[PDB]
Amino acid sequence: AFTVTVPKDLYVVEYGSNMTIECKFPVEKQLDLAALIVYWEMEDKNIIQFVHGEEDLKVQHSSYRQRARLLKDQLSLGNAALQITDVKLQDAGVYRCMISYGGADYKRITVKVNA
Amino acid sequence: AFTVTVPKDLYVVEYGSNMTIECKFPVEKQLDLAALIVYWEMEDKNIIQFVHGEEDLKVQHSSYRQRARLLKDQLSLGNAALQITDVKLQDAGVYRCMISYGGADYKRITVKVNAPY
Ligand SMILES: N#Cc1cncc(COc2cc(OCc3cccc(-c4ccc5c(c4)OCCO5)c3C(F)F)ccc2CNCCO)c1
Repeated sequence: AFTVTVPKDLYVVEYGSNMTIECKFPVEKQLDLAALIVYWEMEDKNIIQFVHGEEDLKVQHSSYRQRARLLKDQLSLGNAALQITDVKLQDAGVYRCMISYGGADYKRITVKVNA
Repeated sequence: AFTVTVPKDLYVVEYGSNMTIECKFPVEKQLDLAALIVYWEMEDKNIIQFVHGEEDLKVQHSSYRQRARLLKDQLSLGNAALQITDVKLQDAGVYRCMISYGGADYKRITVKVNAPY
């Protein structure tokens, strides 16, 4: 059965720091981009939309522009790593990570910032 | 590009009636049930989780037990029709439908419940 896995449900982090929220999905041998969809939202704000290898900066929410990046390096290891840099207080909430890979699941991640 | 469609984004529904909120997705004349996933939530509550031509009931939230039905009849027309029956004020809110069908999208639908005296 297809199932998205989350190592850490809560992220405690600082203002101005860099965090990498992670989501594991089952990669068999070699990653078929033609089946892979990854989508991170937070409160219905589009943070990453990767569909079959294709992403568009224009569809990213204003809040998250130029700061927030899916790490492609990690995807062949079965890991949608969302990396935000220069973290702000307005970033903080329930992030949702949705993977499709011949089968679909999501998981929620809470993020608290300090200072 | 794969695109889930919503005929109406608001529904005004009577108390004690039945509502059928609809999400349209593109079918290229094919059933292909093993690639179709449909999921409705509302306020983090799982309402339907349809997969391999079968509604998975253990993951479904029991506040929606015996009252939420996905209309399977409608799916070959490219239409996840969620039918809730015996509509209450708690059923007002933002429903989210997630379709995966070689291509993935979601849409929100608002439901306002009215009870004339
Ligand atoms: N504000 C807002 C808002 C408004 N409109 C659309 C969107 C989201 O735009 C997109 C989202 C995309 O990928 C989402 C995605 C990716 C991977 C898996 C799933 C998925 C599906 C089923 C599931 C599941 C997960 O987990 C288990 C249950 O069954 C999903 C989702 F369907 F749930 C891909 C493309 C678009 C672009 N939009 C096309 C034009 O309209 C957001």
